[PDB]
Amino acid sequence: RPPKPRPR
Amino acid sequence: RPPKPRPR
Amino acid sequence: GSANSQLVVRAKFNFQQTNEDELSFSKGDVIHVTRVEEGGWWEGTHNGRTGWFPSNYVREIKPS
Amino acid sequence: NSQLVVRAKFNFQQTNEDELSFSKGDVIHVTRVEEGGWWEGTHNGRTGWFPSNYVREIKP
Amino acid sequence: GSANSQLVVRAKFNFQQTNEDELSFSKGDVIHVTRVEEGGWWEGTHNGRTGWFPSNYVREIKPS
Amino acid sequence: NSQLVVRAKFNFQQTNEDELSFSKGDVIHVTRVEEGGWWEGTHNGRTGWFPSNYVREIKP
Repeated sequence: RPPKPRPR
Repeated sequence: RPPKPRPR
Repeated sequence: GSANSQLVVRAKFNFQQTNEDELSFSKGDVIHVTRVEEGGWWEGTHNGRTGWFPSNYVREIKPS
Repeated sequence: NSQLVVRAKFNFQQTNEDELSFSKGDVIHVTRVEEGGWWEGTHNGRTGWFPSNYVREIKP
Repeated sequence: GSANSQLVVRAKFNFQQTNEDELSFSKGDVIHVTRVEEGGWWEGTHNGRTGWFPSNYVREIKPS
Repeated sequence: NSQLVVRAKFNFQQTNEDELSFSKGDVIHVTRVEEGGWWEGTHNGRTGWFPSNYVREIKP
């Protein structure tokens, strides 16, 4: 389960 | 973001 | 090491670009950082191109 | 685009993630001139913000 | 205005003294300049004391 | 400390940030006597450097 990127 | 003072 | 050297980071997870200005890379890939910014996205170069990527998908290879 | 190059007058230590730390005498390629006391530039392939009063323009 | 008058400057940012001989002031504060020097630091008076301050933290209130 | 006071013989216009501009006849309180052609003094609460050959000592 890869980390979730923040919105740009 | 205040300006950076020069060293004295 | 040498002072103020460009950061080197290694991809910890695969990443597919969600936008044209984003990088795509695979776990293990090495990226040379061009812009460090808060907000979860950094800019770097890899395989001949420059793009944005999730800073939480990489780990810096630290000197020294 | 930018043909502006400056030289670091003093050491500058970053205090924020987007700042460009450098040593006195470093050669910085300015990417944007902005009012406020901070300019954006590139040194060692890294682009970030630095104090505009910390550098001197290097004429060709 | 009157010639060779003492400079009046207004603080544009808050400043906390980093040394004993430095002034501390808040944005909006008015300082009467005693020493103008190159190098980024000027001397002035404020609230009863005399001290050094970053010249780039102030803007002169110009005559006339 | 310093009890030395001089009077400006001529107008003096600053050419550097740390110089003390004044008008002929101004009364200047000398803060330091130094060889080299320049002394430090105070006029209108401002302290700076001026040409020592531009002033005349005012005796009590």
